[PDB]
Formats: sequence, C-alpha cells, structure tokens
Amino acid sequence: MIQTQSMLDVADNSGARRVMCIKVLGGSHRRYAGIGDIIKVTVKEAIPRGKVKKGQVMTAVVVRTKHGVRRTDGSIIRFDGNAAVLLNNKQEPIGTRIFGPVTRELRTEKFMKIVSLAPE
Amino acid sequence: MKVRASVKKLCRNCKIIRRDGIVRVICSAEPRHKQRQG
Amino acid sequence: SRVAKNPVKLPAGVEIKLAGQQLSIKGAKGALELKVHPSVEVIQDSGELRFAARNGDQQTRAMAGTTRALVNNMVVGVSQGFERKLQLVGVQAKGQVLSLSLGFSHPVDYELPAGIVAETPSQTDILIKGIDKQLVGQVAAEIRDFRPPEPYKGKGVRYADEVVRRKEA
Amino acid sequence: KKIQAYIKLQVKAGQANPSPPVGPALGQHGVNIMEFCKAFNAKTQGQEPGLPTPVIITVYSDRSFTFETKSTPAAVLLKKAAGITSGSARPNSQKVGTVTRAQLEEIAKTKQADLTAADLDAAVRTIAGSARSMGLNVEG
RNA sequence: GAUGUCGGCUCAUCACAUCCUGGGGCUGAAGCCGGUCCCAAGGGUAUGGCUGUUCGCCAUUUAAAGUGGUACGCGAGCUGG
RNA sequence: GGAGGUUGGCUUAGAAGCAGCCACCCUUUAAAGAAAGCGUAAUAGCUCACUAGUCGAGUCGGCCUGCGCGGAAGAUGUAAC
Repeated sequence: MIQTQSMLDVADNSGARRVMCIKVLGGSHRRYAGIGDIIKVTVKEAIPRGKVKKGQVMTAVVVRTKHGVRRTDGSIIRFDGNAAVLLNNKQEPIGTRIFGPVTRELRTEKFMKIVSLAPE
Repeated sequence: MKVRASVKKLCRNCKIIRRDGIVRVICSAEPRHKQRQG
Repeated sequence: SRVAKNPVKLPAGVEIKLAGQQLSIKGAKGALELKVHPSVEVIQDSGELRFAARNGDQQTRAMAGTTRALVNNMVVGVSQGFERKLQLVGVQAKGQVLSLSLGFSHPVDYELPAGIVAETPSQTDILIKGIDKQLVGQVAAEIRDFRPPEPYKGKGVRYADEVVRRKEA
Repeated sequence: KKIQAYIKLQVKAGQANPSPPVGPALGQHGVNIMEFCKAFNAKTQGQEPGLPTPVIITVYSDRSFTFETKSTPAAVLLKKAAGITSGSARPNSQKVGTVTRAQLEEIAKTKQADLTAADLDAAVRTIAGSARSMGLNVEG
C-alpha cells in the first residue's frame, strides 16, 4: 500500500481477499506508494477457486488509500480502507469487475480500464 | 586503441611515430593495428 | 634531396615583401598572407628565392624545410584557390552560411569565416575556395566532426579520395 | 588492361557453353565469360578433344584470346603415357609406378620446337619436367 | 606498572584498479543490445527471509546495488547476539 | 610495363599469387618467382625485385657504447630534490 509489510484489500474481481506489499516500485530508496502507484504484492488470503492463489508474488495498482490523494485546489479525498487491483505482466487488471470507488487520478492511459469498470 | 607495453610494425603499412612523448603506431590500412604506448 | 635546399622557382605574378625578420606576400586572387618568420632562418633572394638554416642543430633543419612548404602553398594560394570535393547526401547551400542535413532529427547549420567561401558545383558534392590551405582543410574537417563514414553502409560526408575501411556484418 | 602471366582457367575446348568446371570464372583480372567460343576454333581436331588438356591463357579486351603454342598435348597424355587417369596423391615421392623417357617417344614427334624450344631435341626435354607435375619422376 | 574482541548501529574520510551517469578507440560493432581497452572520482551507489555473523544463499527491486585504505576506520559514541 | 597451346589434377551456386596434403627453371630471342601474401570476404579493378633510354643525387641496414623515453596504478595534503 503505502509501504512494505502493509496489508491491503482487493478491489478487483477474482482471486485474493488480502494482499501484502512486499516492494514499492518506482525509484531506488522509494518508501511510499499512493493512489495510482505500482506495488509488488503477495497473496495472503484468497477465495477457493479464483484466478490467483495464496502465496503468489504479483503486481498491483494502488487505487484507494487512507492517506488519500490531494486535488489542485488543496482539497483531499480520503478513504476508509486500503485497496489495490491486481495486475498481470501487461499491467492490465486480471479481474473483470472493480468493487468500490476509485479516484480520477487513475483515469490515465494505462488504468482507465479500472476506471471504466468501477462504480465510482 | 591497443595500449600495450610493446608496440611494433604489425603490418608493412603499419608505421611507428613519436607524438609528444608517446610511441604510437599508425596503420594506414587497418585500424585494428593501431597502438598507443610502448 | 632535402626540401629547403632547392630554390623555390616562384612565378612572377606575386610581389613579395622582403623583411628578413618576417615575411609578407601579396598578389591578385587573394592577398594579406603575412607570416612571422622565426629566428633561425635566412632568406637569400634572386630572380627566385631559396631558404637556409643558420646553425647545425636538427631543430632548424625542420624549420627551414617547413617554411618553404608553408610559403609554397602561400604563393600557390594566391595563384590558385585551394579545393576539395566533399561528397555527401544532400546539400542546401545559401551563401556565407551553410545548411546541412546529416542523418539527424536536428538540421545543423555551419558558418564560413572571412576569406573562405562555399559553393555547390555538383548535385551533392561540396567544393571549396580559399587562399590558404591551412583554413581550406580546416573547414573540410569541421564538416566531418558532424558525421563519420559508416563502415557497414556509409552515410554522410566523405573525403575526396576513397580509403574508407568498409566492413560487412 | 593489366595482365600478369600464368593465369589459370578451367573451361572446355571448342564450345564456351559448359561452365561448372569453373562456373562463374571472371570478376577481377580479365575479360568476361561467354564469348570464348571462336578463339579455340581456328585450331581444332589435332589437339585431343574431350579429355583434360591444360592451358595458360592471356587476356585482351579487343576481341582476341591467344595462347602459348604447344601442338602436341603433353600433360595428360603423359598420364596416358604411363597408364593413369587419377594422379598420384603426393607429388614426386608417393608413386603409382614412374614413367621413363622411352614412353616419351610418340609425344616428342610433332610438337614443333620452333615456337616452344630451340631445336627439336631440346623440346624432348620439355616433358622431362612436365611429368614433374603428377607424382612421377622422368629418369630414362 | 593493560594498546579491552567479531558483527550490527551511528557517523564517516580518502584512494581509483569505475558499479551507475559523462567523453572516446577497436570489434568476429547491421540495428536493439554487447565484448574489450582507454579517459574520467562530480554526484549517486537497495530493501527484506535465514544465520551471532563478515560473507554467502535466496525473494523482490534499481540507472547502479563497485573494489580497497583508514588500529580488518569508529565501544572515555551505542549495542553485547 | 603485359606469352605465339589444349580444363596442370579424385571437387562440379563458387576451389590461383592465403583450404587438416606441397613446391627451383627448355622462346621468333636484349625479356623475367609452374610464387613469402592486404586485395571490388571470391572470381570482369590492384602492392616488395627491373640485364633498361628518361627527373639526379650521398644513401640503406646492423653492431659497440654515452645520456635520456614509454613500460609506471593508492589510499589525511603538494608528499621519493
């Protein structure tokens, strides 16, 4: 989520129920990841038959944090719960459904599939 | 370059010159046979 | 035979300024080519000229020789204009400023100093005109700092002769 | 055109059509391929058609290709003089059984020493070093 | 008639035999990448699972996770496995 | 500058003067390596010797010895007069 060992819910469709960040991607001593950032997860808990299994090093986009994300007027938007959407090596989502809201910082060229499925 | 301690005339168009203190070898045919110091 | 020990046999179209300490030359098709002559050099004059050393050390045996050849092409540079046929791909010439497109996504322009002048007598050749060979060869090396010849195919600017080491992959 | 002598060429006599004993023969020091068909054919049928009979050609770019006269074929009829068609595997030590000078008798008859030797007895010693080609020694 | 260990922590400082970034030569260098050798010390140069570890082996990073000297730098700075 | 015959070899898009294989002298007559190897990697362009008219000179290699030049990179600061 924000840092390593952080544990975070799963906002997309199939597989995991809880994932834990094992690496914040990006820079070198990079220590935090907010909404729109890419982390490296492992699947701590999953459903009985889904597209991911428990114990699996995967990549996920951070969609929904408690620290929140700030707008240009100074306003913040701040959620009750940490959540990510798991991705493949295309950095395309695996599930076909998104649960919960997302923010408009995520409707970029790579993550607008998550936005177009979300009930924002 | 080919920085060695032993520069020579590796071919017959290979020519040794002394250019401001350093014993260099030009080759007018093949740039592989060019050495700097020795 | 040594290069300064023979007389020059200069043409009679160029009037010299005999100085003894210096040397200045002038003619038609160019002028103003004065050269500050060094210490260890003698100038003996006649209907032709000849150069000489002063003392038995190998430094002025290299200096008396390099002075005759430096005023060989200083006579001939006022007689004739020095040339070179630089062959490349695409010349847009305009005048005292030169415009070129050598393989990049940036079209680099190049300037010609006073004296020298650039004209395009062919499609894609560059021919040059100047009164001293030191600056004529200088600006033909200033164009090749942009583009070296490729070994595998060969793009951009070349020399006039063909000694380009070509390589196949 | 620049020539240096002793130029090898492996082509058929009388007909410039069979190529693959040399195939594409000509790219760097001579004149091109298909038009040798007539220069051989002012001197025919006395010089062993069919079998190999080696050559030293000289090349011109003026529609002329003319050679080094020796009338009697005397390099592979030396293999016929002893009785071989495949030569010895190593020259002048490793043998098949060497040839002498009494099997040089028919060959030295009509070879016309005027343009290849001094007199007719000197042209007999031409093939005294031409079976010095094929793993044989000429002794007598 | 005492100069109190190994490692971690904290803080470093210098070297260049350069790990990254910068300039080049040659290539059995098409390009994308490389190989190798020069020049270059300005700034950068991981996080964890195991183990007391240095190292090492692994997981995931990074432009890169350099090699050495400094009482194998540093306990009247810490820890004390 | 340049030979007056007819594939000098078990090979067959492609096998000289450079492939695991080896080499010394016979002319219409003043004329010359059946070759030590960079070449348009290879074939249709081209380089060390001339028994020579013509440009006209002091040169080209080795040995002995004098003093020097590269080989020569390090950690607090020039820092081995």
